[PDB]
Amino acid sequence: NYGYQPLFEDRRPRNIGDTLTIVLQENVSASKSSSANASRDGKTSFGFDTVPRYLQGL
Amino acid sequence: ERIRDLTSVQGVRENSLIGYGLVVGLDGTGDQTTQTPFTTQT
Ligand SMILES: CCCCCCCCCCCCCCCC(=O)O[C@H](CCCCCCCCCCC)CC(=O)N[C@H]1[C@@H](OP(=O)(O)O)O[C@H](CO[C@@H]2O[C@H](CO)[C@@H](OP(=O)(O)O)[C@H](OC(=O)C[C@@H](CCCCCCCCCCC)OC(=O)CCCCCCCCCCCCC)[C@H]2NC(=O)C[C@@H](CCCCCCCCCCC)OC(=O)CCCCCCCCCCC)[C@@H](O)[C@@H]1OC(=O)C[C@H](O)CCCCCCCCCCC
Repeated sequence: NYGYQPLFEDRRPRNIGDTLTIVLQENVSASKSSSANASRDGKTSFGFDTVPRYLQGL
Repeated sequence: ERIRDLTSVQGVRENSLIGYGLVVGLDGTGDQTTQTPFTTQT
């Protein structure tokens, strides 16, 4: 090979045949949450158990 | 006054070149490699 080569550079790959080292160190994490609620409660009462003579009509 | 002393030609122009290098010798007095990591790396 007659190609020029720098002395002080970091010897990065530059041509087709050059080799490079890859450190994967891949780490991905995704999360998703959702919630919903709805509560309705009702309860009504009414009773005499004793009615006046004048109110017995109703 | 000559034309050359007060005029420049369109095609004639200078350019700036920059580069990084190392200097050896110096009888000491060189970079402190502890505080200059790029020197040792180069
Ligand atoms: C937002 C506000 C808007 C305004 C709203 C207006 C009022 C909106 C309306 C509210 C009133 C509800 C109407 C109920 C009667 C009715 O029409 O709808 C019925 C179906 C229900 C639909 C209602 C959906 C509304 C939908 C909701 C709408 C809401 C908006 C059909 C029906 O008719 N079903 C019917 C049938 O059943 P069956 O199907 O099986 O056959 O027959 C059986 C057997 O009949 C009984 O027999 C008895 C003997 O056996 C006999 O006694 P006896 O003496 O003879 O012995 C006895 O006679 C008697 O009461 C004898 C005598 C009693 C006098 C005692 C003193 C009481 C004073 C009491 C004074 C009241 C004080 C407020 O009378 C009356 O003078 C009644 C008083 C009149 C007051 C007038 C108000 C002046 C304003 C005074 C104002 C005061 C100012 C401070 C016989 N009673 C009857 O006939 C029935 C009827 C005879 C009508 C002739 C009298 C003149 C009416 C003249 C005109 C009336 C017109 C309305 O009386 C009533 O209650 C009428 C009540 C009217 C109140 C309105 C208030 C207006 C405010 C005005 C406001 C604007 C009944 O049981 C059954 O009725 C029952 O069960 C009813 C039960 O009792 C009573 C439960 C009440 C609980 C509250 C409701 C709770 C319900 C809630 C859930 C929905």
